[PDB]
Amino acid sequence: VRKLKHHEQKLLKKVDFLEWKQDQGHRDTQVMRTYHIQNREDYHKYNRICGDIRRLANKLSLLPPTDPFRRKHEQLLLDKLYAMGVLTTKSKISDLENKVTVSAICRRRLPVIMHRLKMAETIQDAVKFIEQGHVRVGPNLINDPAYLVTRNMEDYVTWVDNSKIKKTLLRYRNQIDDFDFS
Amino acid sequence: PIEYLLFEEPTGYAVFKVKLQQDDIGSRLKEVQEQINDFGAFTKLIELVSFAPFKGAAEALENANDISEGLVSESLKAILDLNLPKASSKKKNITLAISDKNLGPSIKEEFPYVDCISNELAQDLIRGVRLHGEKLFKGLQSGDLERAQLGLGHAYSRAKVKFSVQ
Amino acid sequence: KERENQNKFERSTYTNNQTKDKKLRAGLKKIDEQYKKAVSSAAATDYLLPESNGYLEPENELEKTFKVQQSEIKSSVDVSTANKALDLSLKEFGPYHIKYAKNGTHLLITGRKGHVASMDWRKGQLRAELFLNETCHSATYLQNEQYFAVAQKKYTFIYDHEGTELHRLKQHIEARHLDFLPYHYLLVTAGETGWLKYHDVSTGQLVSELRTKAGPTMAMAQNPWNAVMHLGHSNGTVSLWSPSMPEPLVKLLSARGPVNSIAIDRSGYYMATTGADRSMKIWDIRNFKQLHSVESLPTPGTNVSISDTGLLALSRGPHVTLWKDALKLSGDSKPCFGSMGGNPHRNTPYMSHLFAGNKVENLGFVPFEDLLGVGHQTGITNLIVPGAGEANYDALELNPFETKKQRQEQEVRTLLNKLPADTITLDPNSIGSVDKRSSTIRLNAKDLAQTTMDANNKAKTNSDIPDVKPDVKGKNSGLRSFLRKKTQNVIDERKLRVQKQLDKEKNIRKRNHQIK
Amino acid sequence: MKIKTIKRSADDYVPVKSTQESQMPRNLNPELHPFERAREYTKALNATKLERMFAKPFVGQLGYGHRDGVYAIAKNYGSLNKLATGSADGVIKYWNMSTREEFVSFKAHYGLVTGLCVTQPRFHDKKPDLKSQNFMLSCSDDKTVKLWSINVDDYSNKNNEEGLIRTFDGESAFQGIDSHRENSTFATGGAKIHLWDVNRLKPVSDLSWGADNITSLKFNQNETDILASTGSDNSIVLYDLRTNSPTQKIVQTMRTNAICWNPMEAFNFVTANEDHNAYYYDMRNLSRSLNVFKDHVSAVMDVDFSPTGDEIVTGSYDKSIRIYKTNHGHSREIYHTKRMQHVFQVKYSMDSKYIISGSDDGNVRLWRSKAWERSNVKTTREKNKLEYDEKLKERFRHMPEIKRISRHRHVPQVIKKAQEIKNIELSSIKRREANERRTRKDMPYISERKKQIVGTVHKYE
Amino acid sequence: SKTRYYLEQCIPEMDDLVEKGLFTKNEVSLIMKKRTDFEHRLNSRGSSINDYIKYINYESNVNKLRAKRCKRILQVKKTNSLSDWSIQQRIGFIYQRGTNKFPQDLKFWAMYLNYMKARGNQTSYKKIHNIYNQLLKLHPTNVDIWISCAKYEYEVHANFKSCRNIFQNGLRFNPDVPKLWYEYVKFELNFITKLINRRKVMGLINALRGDIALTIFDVCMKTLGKHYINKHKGYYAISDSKMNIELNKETLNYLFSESLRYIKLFDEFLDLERDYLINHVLQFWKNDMYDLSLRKDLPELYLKTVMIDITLNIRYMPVEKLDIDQLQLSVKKYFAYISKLDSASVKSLKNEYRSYLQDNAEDDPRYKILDLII
RNA sequence: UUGAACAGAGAGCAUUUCCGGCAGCAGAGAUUUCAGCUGU
Repeated sequence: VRKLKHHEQKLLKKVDFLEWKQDQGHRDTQVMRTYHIQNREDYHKYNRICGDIRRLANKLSLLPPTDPFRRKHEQLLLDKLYAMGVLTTKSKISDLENKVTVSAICRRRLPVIMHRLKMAETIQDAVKFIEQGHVRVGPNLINDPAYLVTRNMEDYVTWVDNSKIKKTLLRYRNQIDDFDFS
Repeated sequence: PIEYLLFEEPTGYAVFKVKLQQDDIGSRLKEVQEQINDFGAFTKLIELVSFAPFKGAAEALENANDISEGLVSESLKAILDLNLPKASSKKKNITLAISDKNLGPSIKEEFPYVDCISNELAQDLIRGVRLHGEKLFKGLQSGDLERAQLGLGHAYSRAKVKFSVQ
Repeated sequence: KERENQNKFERSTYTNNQTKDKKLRAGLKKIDEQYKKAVSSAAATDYLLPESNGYLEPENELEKTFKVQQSEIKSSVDVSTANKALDLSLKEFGPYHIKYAKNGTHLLITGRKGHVASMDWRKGQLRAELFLNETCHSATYLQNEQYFAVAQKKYTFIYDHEGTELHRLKQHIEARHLDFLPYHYLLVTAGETGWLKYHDVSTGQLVSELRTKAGPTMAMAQNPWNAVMHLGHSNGTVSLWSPSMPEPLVKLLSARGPVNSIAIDRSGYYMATTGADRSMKIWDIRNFKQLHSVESLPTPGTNVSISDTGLLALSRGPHVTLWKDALKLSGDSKPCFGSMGGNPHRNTPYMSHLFAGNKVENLGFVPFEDLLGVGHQTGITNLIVPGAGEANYDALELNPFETKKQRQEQEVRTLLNKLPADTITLDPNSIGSVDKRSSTIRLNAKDLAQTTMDANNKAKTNSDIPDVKPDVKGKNSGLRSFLRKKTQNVIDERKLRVQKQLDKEKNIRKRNHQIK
Repeated sequence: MKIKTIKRSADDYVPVKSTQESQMPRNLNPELHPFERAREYTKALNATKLERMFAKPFVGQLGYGHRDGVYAIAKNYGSLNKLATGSADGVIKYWNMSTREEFVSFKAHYGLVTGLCVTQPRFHDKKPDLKSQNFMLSCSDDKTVKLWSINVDDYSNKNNEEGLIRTFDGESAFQGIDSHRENSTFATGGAKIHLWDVNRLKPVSDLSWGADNITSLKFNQNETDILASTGSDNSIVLYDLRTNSPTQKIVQTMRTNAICWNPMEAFNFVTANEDHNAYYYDMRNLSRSLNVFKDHVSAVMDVDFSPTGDEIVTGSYDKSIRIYKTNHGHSREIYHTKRMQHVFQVKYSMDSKYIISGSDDGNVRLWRSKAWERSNVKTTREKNKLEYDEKLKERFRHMPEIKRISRHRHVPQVIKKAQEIKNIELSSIKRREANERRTRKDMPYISERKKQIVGTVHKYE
Repeated sequence: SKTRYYLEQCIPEMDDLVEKGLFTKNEVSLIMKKRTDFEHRLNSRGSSINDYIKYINYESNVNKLRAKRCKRILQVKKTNSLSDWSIQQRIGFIYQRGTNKFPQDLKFWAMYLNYMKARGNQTSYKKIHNIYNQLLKLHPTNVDIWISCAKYEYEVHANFKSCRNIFQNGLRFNPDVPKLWYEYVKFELNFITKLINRRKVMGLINALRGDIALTIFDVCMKTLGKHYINKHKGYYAISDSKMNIELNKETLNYLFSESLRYIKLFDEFLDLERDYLINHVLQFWKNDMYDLSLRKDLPELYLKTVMIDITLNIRYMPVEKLDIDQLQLSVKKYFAYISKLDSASVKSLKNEYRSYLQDNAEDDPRYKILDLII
C-alpha cells in the first residue's frame, strides 16, 4: 500500500490488498458499472442462470452427435434464448457456451433497452426515468430497473401518457395535441 | 590509515579527524562512491577537530597564493603544529590527507613526522567535505563561504593579472 | 539485581522430567548469565513506565463501589475523559454491534438493519458511513482503520477506508462472528454454518475451512496470546481451534445449554464463558482447570469481556456488571453479587450500570483508555471504568497517536513479518524446540551402530519380543497379548518365535507351579 | 470515594514543536508482545532469504589479466590494496586493487614464473624507501631469482629506476619462494630448498631433508623463523631457522599443493592437497589433523587464511573456490563462474573482506568473502539491523526451513554430478565397511583426522 | 533509539537511591518522566542549547534536593554509594554532549569549564586540560580562551612552563590583537615579581630580569606594526606614495598609542626595578621609526615622550625630595626642548608647570617650588 | 641493540601512601561553596 521497495517487493510478491483471485478480476463490479446495476447480487443471480445454461449445454453436447434428443433440445434451448433476447443469433450451438453471458442477460434489462431505443441519452438517465415512473411496457407502468425485456415485448416500451417527457418531445416538434393530454 | 584531513577554504583552514576509514579495495563500488553523497553516512567518516579562520581578506589572499603555488604559510604551520600529534620521523609518521601532491613536500619540509597522502581515497574524502561544506563546520565560522569565495576569486584574479585601477 | 517484579518477565523452559564438555559448559554458563542479565534489565523498565493505572477506591465502609453512578464519575474525572465517554443515539437501525481498532483510535459500529459506520470516535471524524440495506451482523477492522470486514446477510464483504467495497467473499457463507488475527493477517469467520474459515487478508487466499461439526457457532473469541480460536457451540462446549489441525485442538465442556459468550485474557491465561443456563464460568486456559462457576445468574449473561488490566465485564440484558480481580485462583475471587453481612472474602461487583431502556448487543473495552464501549439497541455508550486499560502501551507494537507515515511504514513492516498460519499452536513457544519424538539425547553414531547391531540381532536374542517371565498371571502374559493383537491367520517368523517363547513360559510356569 | 483515570495529556506523546520526533514509549511486558518465538523465526527466515538475494559476491576482475594464466599471486602484508601476480609466460605485474589497474608490468623471466613474493629488503648499505618503492622478488624455472622495485603513488612526500635491482642465481630450477617477515631473508624451494638473504648473491644455507625436491614453501607469520614446505614425495617438512635445520616431516597419502599458516595462532597451519580436501594441522603434534575441510571435488590447488584467522579460502582444480569456517570442516560458501577455469592461486586480502583468485585463463578476480555484505559505511540503525539479523540467523541456523535456504547454492553441472557420484561412492564404501566390521574381529576405528597420514618422523609418545 | 539507552543508563543510581531510603518510587518516577522529556528533547531533531541548559539546571536541582533529603533522612552528608556522584557525572556528560553538538556558544563552553572547575577535588585537572585542548582547537582566534586557559594554569596551579607555552602558542595563532600581547607582558611581569619576592622572602627568613618583558615588548611592536600595515591597505598596494606615507604614519600612531597604554599600565608593577623597566621602553620608543616621528610629524608624540622622560624620575608623591634632588634635570629638559621647538616649547613649559603644580609650612616649601617653576 | 640525562603525553597497570571523618583557627570567591595547620 506504500509502494514497496525492491527487497520488499521481491520478498512479498503475492501481497495485494485490492485484487484477489476469488474476485475474478472484479467482473461483477465491471459489468454492473457498464450496465448500471443497483444491487450487488444481480450479477450472481444472473451468473447462476448462465451456469445453468452452460451446464446443460455441456451435458447436452456430451450426447452422441446424431441423436434427435440432443438435436431437439439444443435447437429448443437455442430458440428460447434467442426469443428471450440473451442470444443474438440462433445459428450455431457454440453460442450456448461462448455467447451466453451475464452481459447478454444485462443488455436485456429495461434501461439498456431504453438507451438502445434512444429513449434516454444514457443508461443512468434511463434508470432515473423508470425509477421516476415514466416508462410503461404495454399498458402497465414498470417501476424497477431490473425488468428483462424480451424481443416481442420490446415493441411496447413507451412512455406513460401524461408524461412530462412525452409532453416535451411532442412540444419540441410542436406536435402536441392537448386533447389527449399530451 | 588516513588519520587526519586538511581542508583549505577561503574562510580559513580546517583540520578534520578521520573516524572510520573508507574501503580501499572497494573504493570504486557503487555504495562506497555514493556514501560521500549521502550526508548521514559521511558524518560517520569525518569529524571536525579544528578550524582556524583568517584575519581578513589580506591574509586570505596571501594564503590563497601560498596554497596555489604549493607552500606552507604561517597560519598553516600554526594549525598543523596545534593539531597533529608529535609522531616519529622514522617509524609510523602521522598521516595527513591533503589534496595537493606538491603541497605535500612543503608539509614534510616543515614537519618531518607527517606523511601526506593525496591519492583517490584522500581525493574523495576531500570532495566529500567540499560537497557538504557548511554542514560539517557545526556553525563555527563568520561569513558565508560562498561570499568569501566570490571575494577571494576576484582578489586572486586581479592579483594574478595585475589589474590596475589607475 | 533482585527485582521484585521479575516473574512477569521470566521465561519458562524445558526440563528433563552437569556436563563434561569444557567448551559447552562455558557456553551454557554464558547463556544462563545472559538470561539472568536480560530478565533483570528488562524488569528494571518499570521505573521508566510513564503513567499509572486508574482505580476507584471506597475510602469508607458505607461507600460501596457498585453503586457509583456514571454521572458521578463524569463529574469526578477530567474533561478529556468526560468527552471520551461518548454516547451516540442512533435509533432507527437495529442494535449496534460495537468494535474498536486495536489501538483505540477508530470505532466501527454496525446496525442490525444496515448502518455501518467507521469513525474516529475521539475526534469528530467519520470516514465511512454506508447503509447496506440487508441485515448486517458484525464487523471488524483488519490491520488498520483503512480496511474493515462486515458480515452481511450472507456474504462477508471487505471495504476500504472511505467505504468503497473491495471484496465480496464467495466463501464465508453465513458469518455471524468475525475476528482479525493481526500478527498472522488472518480474518477468521464463523456463523450459522458449522464451519470455521481462516482467510489470509494479505495474499487473498482462503487458508482453512474447518468443520466444527456442532451446528451454528454461538460464540467466538480469540486468544491474544497464541491465536487459537475458542468457539462456543449449542452443546455447552467450547472448542479451541487452529488452522492446521482439521479437528479442534481441545474441546471443553463449559456450560449446559448453549454458550452465549466467550472472552479471553490478553495474557492467555483465563477465559470467561457465559452459557444460556445462567452460568458464568472462569476457566484456566493453560492447564484447563475450571477456576470459578458462578451459577444462577438472575438472567443469562449475553456478553463477557476482559480488559487489558483483567476486569471482567458481564452483561445480562439491561445490566452491565464489572468485577475486579475475578480472574484469580482463590475461592475468595469468585464474583458474587452481594456480600452477605459484609464479608471481605466475597468479590462483589466493582461497578455496575443499568441501560434501562434496552438490551445491550455487545461489549468491548476501549484498548488503552479507561472506558467500556457497550453497543445496544439505540446506539453506542462509553462507560468510564477507571481500572480498565493498559496505561502504559508500547508505542512500537501499536500506537494511539500514530501518524499517517507511521501507519504506512508499520503496515509494510508487519506485513513483512506476518507469521504463517501453521505456526499457530496451543503454546507459542513450541516452534524453536525439537520434536516430541526423536529422542531427547542427541546420538553420537556409536550408539547408531549399536542400534543397527541389535536390529540385526533382533532374531535369536528376541529383543523385539516380550521377555519370558512365568509369574505374571498368564492370562495377561504379554506374549499372548501379542498373539491376540496380531491377526490370527498370517504366520510370520516373529510370531512363530513368540509362540515358541510362550510355550517356554508356560512350561516354566508349569514346573514352578509343580514345585510350589 | 477517591477516583483516578488515565490522564494521557498529549504533551508527552505528540510533541509541541513540529521539528522534533514523536515519543516512543516502551513497555516490555510479554503480555504486550505475544509471539516472541514466531516473530523472530520469521525475522530469521527473512534474513536468510534477504541474504540469498543480496549474495552478489563478484566485485570485478582487475586489469585485463595476463596472457597465459595466473600461477603465482602475492599480497603484501603491510599495504591494503597492492597485489603482485605472475603468469606462465614469465610476465609479472603489480596491481593497485583500488583502481583495478597495474602499477607496472615486467617481462620477468622466460619460463614460468613459479613463485613470487614481496619484501622490505633490509640492505645494510642502502636504506629502503618503502613509502615510494615496493619490492617484489620472483623465482622461475630458468634458474633465477630476481628482485624488482616498483614506483608507488601512495604518499605524496617526495618530488626512479624501477626494475631489477639484483639477480640471484641458482644452478637448478626453483619452484617456490617465500620471504621472511624480517631480517632480509627469503627461501626458495626447487630441486632443493635454499635460504637466501638480499645482500649475498648465493644461498646462505641448504636446508634439505633428503634428495627429494620441494614443491612449495611458506614462512610463518608470527614465530617468523619457522618454515614449512611441500615435497613431491607427498611430504610436509617443517624447518626451524634458529637451529638452521629441518625439524620434522610427515608423509601423507597424496601431494600437498600448498600451505598457509594461521596468522592468529602461530603453530597451526592448513595444507591443501590432491585428495580433494584440506587439513588443519598443529605443529606440535602432526600425528593427527585437527580439521579436515572436505567439500571440494578435484585437487585443491591453493589455500589461504583470513587475517582474522577465523576462516580459510580454498581454490581447487574443479573450477571453483570455497570458503570454510575453521571450526566446521565443510564449505561455508562456493564461488564459481563459467569464465573461471582451474583456479590455481587464492589469497585472502588483508581487509579480511575480499578474496583474490587467479585462474588459468589469465584473469585475477576480486570476490567478497561475505557475499551479502556491502562495503559502505553504515548508520547505526542499519548496522544494528545487520548484526541483529546475523545473531538471529545464528540462533535459528538449524531449523529445517531456513537451513534448506541458507544451505542452497547453484553449483555447476560438472561439480554437481561429481558430488552426487561421490556421495553414492562414499555411501557404498560405508555399507561395505559396516558389513566387514560386522563379521571380522579386530577392525580398528581409525579417525577421519588420522585417515590421511601414512607416517611421521620423530614419533610421538 | 538512543534516548532509551540514556534513560536506562539512568536506572542504577535510582536503584541505589530507593535502596538508600531517601526517595520513594512514586517520586523517582516523576523525576524519570521529567528526565525522559529532557533526554528526548536532547537527542531528537530541532535541538537547542537551551534544552541542554535546562536539563543541566534540572539535574543540579535534583542533586541539591538529593543532598538536602540525605542530610534530613540519613543524617549523613554522603551515602558513599552510587547515588552521590552519578548525577554530577550525568551533568558533565550533558555538557560534553552539548559541546560536541553545538561547539559554537562560548557561554555554554564556559559554563562547562566553570562547573568542571567548581566540582572541586572530585574532578581531574587533566580532565579540564582535555576540554581546554579541544576548545582551543576549535576557537584558536578567540583570544579570551587563551587568557582563561593560562590564567587557570597560573593563578590556580602556578605552572610557569605550561603558562609560557600557552601564551606563546596563542601568540603564534593570532599575533594581531594587542590584548594577548598585554596579557603576556602582564604574566611575565607577574612571574618575575613573584621570583624576586620569593628571593626577598628567603633573604628575610634565612640576571633573570624584565628583559623578557622588553624582548616580548620589542616583538610586540614589530609584529603589531607588520599586521596593521598588512590589515589596512588590504588587497593590493595600489596606492601612490601619499597614501603609503599616510598609512605608515597611521601605523606609527596606532603602535605608539598602544605603547602609551603599555607604560600607563606598566607603572603599577612597582616591586621590581620599575625605573629600568620603564626607561627601556622609553629608549625603545626614542629611536627612529622610519618615517620621522621626531624630525617631522608626530611631534606631539615626541613632546609626549619628552615629558615622560622628564617626569620619569618625578613620578612621585607630594613629598618632593626627589624634586628637590633633580628638578634641575627637568629644567635642563625644558631648556633643551625650548632650544629647538617653536610652539612645543611653550606647550612643554606650560605643561610641565601645570603638571608639577597639580602633582605637588608645606605650602611654603611649595612656595619654593612655585618660585622654582614660575 | 643498549645506556644516559633531557623534554613530555594522558593513552595504559598496580596497592594500602594519603584524602573523600570531626572540630579550633585564619585565608578564598560570589549567606552558600572553596583552600591548610594541632589532635580524635
